[PDB]
Amino acid sequence: SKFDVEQLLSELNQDEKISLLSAVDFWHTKKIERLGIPAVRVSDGPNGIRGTKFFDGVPSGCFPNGTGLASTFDRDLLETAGKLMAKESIAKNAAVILGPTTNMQRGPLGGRGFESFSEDPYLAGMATSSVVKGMQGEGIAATVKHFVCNDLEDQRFSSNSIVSERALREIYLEPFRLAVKHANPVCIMTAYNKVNGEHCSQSKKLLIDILRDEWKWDGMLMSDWFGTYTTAAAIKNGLDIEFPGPTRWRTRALVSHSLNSREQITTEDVDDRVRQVLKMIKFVVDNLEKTGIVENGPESTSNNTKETSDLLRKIAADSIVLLKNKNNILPLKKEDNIIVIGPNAKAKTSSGGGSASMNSYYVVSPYEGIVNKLGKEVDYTVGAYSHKSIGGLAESSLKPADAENSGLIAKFYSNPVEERSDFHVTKVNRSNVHLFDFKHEKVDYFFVTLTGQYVPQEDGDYIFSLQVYGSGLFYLNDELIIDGTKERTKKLTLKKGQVYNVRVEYGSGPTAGGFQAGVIKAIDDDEEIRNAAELAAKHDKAVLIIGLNGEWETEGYDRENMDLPKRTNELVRAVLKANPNTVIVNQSGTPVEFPWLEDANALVQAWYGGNELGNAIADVLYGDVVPNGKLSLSWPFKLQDNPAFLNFKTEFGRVIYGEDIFVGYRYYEKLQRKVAFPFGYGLSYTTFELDISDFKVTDDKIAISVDVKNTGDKFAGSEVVQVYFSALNSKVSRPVKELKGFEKVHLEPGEKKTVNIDLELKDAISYFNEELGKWHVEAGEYLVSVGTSSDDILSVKEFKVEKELYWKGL
Amino acid sequence: SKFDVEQLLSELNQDEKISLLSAVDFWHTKKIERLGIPAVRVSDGPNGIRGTKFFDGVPSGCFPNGTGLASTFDRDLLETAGKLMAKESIAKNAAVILGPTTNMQRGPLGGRGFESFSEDPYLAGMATSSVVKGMQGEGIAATVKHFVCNDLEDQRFSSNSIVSERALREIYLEPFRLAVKHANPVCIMTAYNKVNGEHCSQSKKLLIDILRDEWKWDGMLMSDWFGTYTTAAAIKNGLDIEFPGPTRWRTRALVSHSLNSREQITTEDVDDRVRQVLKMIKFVVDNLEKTGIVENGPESTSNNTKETSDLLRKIAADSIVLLKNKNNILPLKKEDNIIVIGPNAKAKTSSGGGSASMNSYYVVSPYEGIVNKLGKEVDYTVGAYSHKSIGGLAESSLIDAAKPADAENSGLIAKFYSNPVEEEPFHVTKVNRSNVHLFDFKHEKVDPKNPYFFVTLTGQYVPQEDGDYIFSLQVYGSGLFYLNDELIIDQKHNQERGSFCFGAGTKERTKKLTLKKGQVYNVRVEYGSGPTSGAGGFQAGVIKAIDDDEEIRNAAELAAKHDKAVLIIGLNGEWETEGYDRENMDLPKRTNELVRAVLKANPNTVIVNQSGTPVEFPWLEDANALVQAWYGGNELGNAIADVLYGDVVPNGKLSLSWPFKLQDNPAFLNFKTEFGRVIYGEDIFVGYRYYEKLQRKVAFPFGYGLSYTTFELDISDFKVTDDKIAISVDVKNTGDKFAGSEVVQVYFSALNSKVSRPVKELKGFEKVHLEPGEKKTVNIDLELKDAISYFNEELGKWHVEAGEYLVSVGTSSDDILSVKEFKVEKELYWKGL
Repeated sequence: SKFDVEQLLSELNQDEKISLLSAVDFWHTKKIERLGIPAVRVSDGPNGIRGTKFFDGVPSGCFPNGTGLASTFDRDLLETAGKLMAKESIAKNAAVILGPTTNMQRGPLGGRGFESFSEDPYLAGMATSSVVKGMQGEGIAATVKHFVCNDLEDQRFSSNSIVSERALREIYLEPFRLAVKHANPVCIMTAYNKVNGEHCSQSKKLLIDILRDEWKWDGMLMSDWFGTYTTAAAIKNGLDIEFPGPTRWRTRALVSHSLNSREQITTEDVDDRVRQVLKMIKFVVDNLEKTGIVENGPESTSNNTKETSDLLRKIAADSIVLLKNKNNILPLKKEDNIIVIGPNAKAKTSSGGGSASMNSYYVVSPYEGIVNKLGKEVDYTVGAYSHKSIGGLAESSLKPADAENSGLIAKFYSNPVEERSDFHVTKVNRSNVHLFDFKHEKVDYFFVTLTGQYVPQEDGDYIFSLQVYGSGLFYLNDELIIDGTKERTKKLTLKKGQVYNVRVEYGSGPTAGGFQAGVIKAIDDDEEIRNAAELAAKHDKAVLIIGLNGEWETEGYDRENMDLPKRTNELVRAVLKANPNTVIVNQSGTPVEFPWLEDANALVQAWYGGNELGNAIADVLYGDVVPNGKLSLSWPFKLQDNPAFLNFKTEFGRVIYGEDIFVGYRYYEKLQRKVAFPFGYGLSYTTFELDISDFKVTDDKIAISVDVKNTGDKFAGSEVVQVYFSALNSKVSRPVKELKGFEKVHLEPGEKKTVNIDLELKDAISYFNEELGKWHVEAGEYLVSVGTSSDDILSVKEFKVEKELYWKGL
Repeated sequence: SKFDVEQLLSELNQDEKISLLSAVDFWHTKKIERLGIPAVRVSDGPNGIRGTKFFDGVPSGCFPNGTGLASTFDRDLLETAGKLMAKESIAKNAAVILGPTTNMQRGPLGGRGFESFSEDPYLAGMATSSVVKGMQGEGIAATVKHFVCNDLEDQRFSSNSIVSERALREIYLEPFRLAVKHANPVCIMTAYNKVNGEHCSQSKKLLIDILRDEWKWDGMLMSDWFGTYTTAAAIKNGLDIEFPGPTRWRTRALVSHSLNSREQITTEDVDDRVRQVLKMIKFVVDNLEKTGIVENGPESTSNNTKETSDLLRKIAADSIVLLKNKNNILPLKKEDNIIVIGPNAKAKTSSGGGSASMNSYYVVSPYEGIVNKLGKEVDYTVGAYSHKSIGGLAESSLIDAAKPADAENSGLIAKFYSNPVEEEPFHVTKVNRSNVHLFDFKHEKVDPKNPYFFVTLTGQYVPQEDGDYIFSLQVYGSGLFYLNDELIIDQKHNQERGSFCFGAGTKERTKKLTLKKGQVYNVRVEYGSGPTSGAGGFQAGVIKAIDDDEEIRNAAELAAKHDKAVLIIGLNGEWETEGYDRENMDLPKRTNELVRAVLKANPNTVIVNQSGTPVEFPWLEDANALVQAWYGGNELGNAIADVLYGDVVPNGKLSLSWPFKLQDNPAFLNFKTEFGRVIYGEDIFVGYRYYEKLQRKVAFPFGYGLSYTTFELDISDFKVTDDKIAISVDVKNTGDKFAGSEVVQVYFSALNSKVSRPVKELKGFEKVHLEPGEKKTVNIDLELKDAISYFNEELGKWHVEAGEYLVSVGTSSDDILSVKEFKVEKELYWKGL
């Protein structure tokens, strides 16, 4: 190693020390050439590596979203995914990934519920631990986020999560505990919200008492972006580095003046934070030979290979959960006469919105995956629209027809169209132009002239669209058609083949920024539903693709309800009536109500599948991948059944975690409230059976062997063995049972394997004793329940525990 | 009138509100043109108005220093001083003055002890209050400072004044209480320091619970400069405006992010601070017709007039305190044969150092004063030097030693560059004063957040004597001193920290050279500002080396050959300055040896001492005539003449105890910031309250001063109502030659209190002018609660205790001439004003 933390700490002067406590820009820590300390690049996010730009982003591999990844219940595969994320990161020259995410879906409506793993803390913690192992094994630093209780988006910079120490310990801190214990993440990012009255990013209890004194974790803490709220407290209380730069709270003047005036912090506080930042740079520098990361290096698409594609396709396929399949409707045969219908059928809903999304090398739509599978054109009808806003203009705009004449051209200007006599130019491929992290020499106010030609493909009405932050004007054929803002629309009649001129005059956010101009073919909503029904009736099978998208589920706001959008439900009822052998494929990051569920004979949950989403869906539907995912989340019938129904809004600045330890399936089992599909549920195209085949308990370990067998005679497949524990005679209220182990096993038809699950008792059966402030292994009788979902328990074993244990730590 | 606080507060958007919460620059608040809110200019200081810059500043009227002003014991005159200060402030187009200063000399060694009024809170309060009424009666806003307990300089940004509530109330808050009650200052400035663990500038206790809730004062609080230490707690806890700009703690991002994240503050807190700023603005706006202040106006010398000069001379003459006068050495007569001797005789020591200082119209030295008096040359010898550092170079140099010692050719030329010497200068100035003070230096090419620049200082120096000269260099930043393009002084390599620049810059470095009379020498100083390593500054000096033993000999022998020696000694604005405290109470260098030898040679010597706070006079027993002149401003030397010659009959009384020795003082062991703190161990026993309680004799007691006449007084009426005390005092000038003023001092004592009290406390005073044989009756009226209360720290209230009380009337704290007793039947507890 050429990197010595303590030596450096002893050589840095005070100004240099202060300069290490904030990032330079959105993505980079501070270079100190004098001492051989490089700038380190970080990059979002948990489902693929975006790089240093949103607008004009270098393309990258988008992975399935977190709740889909967790539904694999496959540690090895999750490790493989983190290794591939590392390779994706190296290709962007980012030494640290801002992921994975592991907040908790205590209710279903969280705007970032798609982005984390699981309502279960053991599944969330092992998924986290597995991704981090895979990232860090390649020499790339993980950042587990957001610590802690950032479990909804509403007013997140100020929201006070008010939560008991028992629920804080057992549910919210637990996946971080597990990640730390098993994977040692190099970084953790603090949340935006408060916990019990105190912003996480200056909470000594969280940042120091727990992470440092109790858990002995020696990583680096960074703020979420702008999630610092004081100068001195955050430094005293354990926040190692403020992002993004340029610093707001930690200028040289603010910090040294606090030091020199004996206001709250000491030079020792500052050194403690600089020391953690140096340990993080030490990991990066020690790994440079292995990763090849170039300081301030170029960003490329070099990881866009067949190997990456096939692995993304596998990870997406195994994420998929088969929820219903009556009458052997699935698998489809390639000779089936089918029509594909639905608002998501030709959509590319690769991810949810915001920080975790990106510019992909490509996304295969579900329709394209089915055309690719069948090797021919497939009958289609859209059925219904379900977009939140109109986009699609850049994606369908331009003589030549080239894939390089494709889109719009953006020409940036110093002054307005209203006053220019007669600096940056960019080929725009997506209608949502997101200028937040945009930078140029001639900018801090700037203006944009967005141009191209649009050619309608059908005769009739088209609805043109524009949204801005916060100035623009939309021109078609040099006539003004449309004057953060609401969506404003103009409907106009056009003609197939005819070329129109699109011109958007935009002014920057002070007039950061952003805008979207879109267009869509208008339809008759009633007629298109009748048409899909009529068509579905005339085919053997229909495949109906529905769901939400990255505008309904997005960082920045929570969902208002659990409904499917617009006329989706009406569409589905009409199609099911016209053809009962319709398979429904749903894309969403979190649950949606299916009111017609009783009539749906085949139903597949695909999540948001990333670049290969549509091929993975085709793989499952045709049986080339046998469905093998299980729900990482409870799927209640109705929003009102959920434990957080009444407290999932920031009100008077707070959110009371009223259900306490009873989150997700812990709530439903305790109430005996029936759900549409429970935690851990998923079907296959084959049948399995299992039995505990050996069992052994000591004073400190539990060892379980489980034989699993594929009893079908046609498909090979994987089953997920899930191991739950129950206290049968505790003095303390607990959930009916708790997931503490799982193993995934692949089995040829007729094949049998034995899997082994070994755990310390303290891992299996502790609850957090709030009054004593300690975890407790309580003497008494316990049950281990082994099954293939939280309900489908197939084999059980009773055992006694005589030796008590109180513990803290890992 | 058309300026409506609540209307404007309703119309400002959030960004404009935040912009009002800090100053734009060192001296102005935020213009909000669309609402007709102008930039208000504020200026230092408590003893005259500096204007907008230290370096190259516009000349001004310097008054005598606070301790001098308080020594007049004259409310009318002090109120008249405030009016003249306002007129001065109008000439600089400053609508707000940053003064009076009224921290407390709990010990003698405070760097800014000169700057405040008195160790007695009654005198400190009544002086403050008089000066504020003077200023505000002319429509110029006062800023009483520094609230509170900024009573030494050492580590003042972090210093924790640890003080009981009773002492805090009776001594340190008290002059503020009295100022608010009688004068209603428009503003108050918060101190740099902490009080019982909390920075004054974010102390809810001080800034809200006491200022607002209990006293109901409604002015505006401003921080001392850079003395804000948080974003949200300072806003929540009552600090209305942060100075200087550009804002550190209160950018739109820090404030709006705090608000939007529900960190500490709400919009209501921000509105409460903005409201108070608006009220200060409204005072300035509603007085613009009367004052004629012009927004961002020019700064003039238009008040440099005879009327101003006469007033300053009078104010200075009445501050002087006659301390000893045996054998009628004084008044001096025109036909006395005299020599003037001493380090301060030709000195211009008009003020103490720091933010109270300024560039003067002129200063009349004591020597010049005695010369103006007689209308003829006066014999003189220096006797000894007592400078702390060597300046005097810009003052005695020329730009081109070929052309005459012109206005335009006298001094040095300073060129300012963006890069070091090793391009056209962005700024060029003619320097007259050796101390180049860059703290508020302003320029388009200078980043206020990182004042990075270089100075090339040049000119020519011609010595008027053969011999050794001692050149000198002092910096904050970096500098090289070349003489004839050869390096003579290095202040670039291995700097040591010393006294220069409020104790932040370098120890003085020097160079002894032998020079030839009339020979022309090229002075070149190359200087790098602070960030080169605020802007800071530097001083290049030169002085004539003298043989110390020899000069003492020469002074002694000369004194023997005259009827009378006039020996002028003391300290100056470098020994006594903002930024650091004095190390000891000693007169500097060889002063005391000079004095001893001069007194032995001619016991008919009058010693005149210039200091802001006490010095040990170890030869005292042998000094038969002794005058305390303080620092007397522009007219200091004409005022000293006036008093020496009996054109003004000495009428000052000491505003401070003057103990024999440093170790006698209450704060001997706790006048330093140690582990960030200062424990106020003497509690309420400060100044004369201490010496009297210990029965410890001092060289001169609080309230003491002599006249060239004698006086006698009687209490001729004394009445107590349930509510008020009425005292009449007959004062007679019982001499036959000189008219003069006597200062009647009224003290009270609680005789059987349950609580330890001081032996007695000053609660009233009147100054009365009497022709020989004349008699007058002065009337003193006062409310009981403000005369005999103590603060009951356990109950958290002031307490008029039942029992017997004594009133003492005299002409000093140690010269009581008449007493009366009264009984209080019923106790009262009270809070507020």
